[PDB]
Amino acid sequence: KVFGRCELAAAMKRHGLDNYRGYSLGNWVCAAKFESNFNTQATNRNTDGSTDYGILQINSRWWCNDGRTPGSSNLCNIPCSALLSSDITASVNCAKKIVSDGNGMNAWVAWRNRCKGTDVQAWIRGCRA
Repeated sequence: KVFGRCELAAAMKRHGLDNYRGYSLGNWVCAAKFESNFNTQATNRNTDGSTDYGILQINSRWWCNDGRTPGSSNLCNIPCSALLSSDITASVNCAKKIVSDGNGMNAWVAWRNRCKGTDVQAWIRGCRA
């Protein structure tokens, strides 16, 4: 599924991301835009052999099991394929574990490079609300 900007903001809010660990909703919407262009089916393979999955590009080195990343953990206790669902529950639950790991949203490279320090409230502007 390809979310609309406000549709995703609403789904994230419902799932408890607004101000989670102090990150306002616009941060999460900005991170999803630049990691996946709001597409739940996005995948990208990394040079180390791990793959990133879903709307928040969650990595198989640490967080999910895809059966093809030998050095790896599955800290979210889920198949990586679950992160590709039209239902973002699995992604959000895993993202909450990631953001609590010590580096905050810096875990997401696109957030650090494209959202951090910018006017992120613009991402929820106009949404109901």
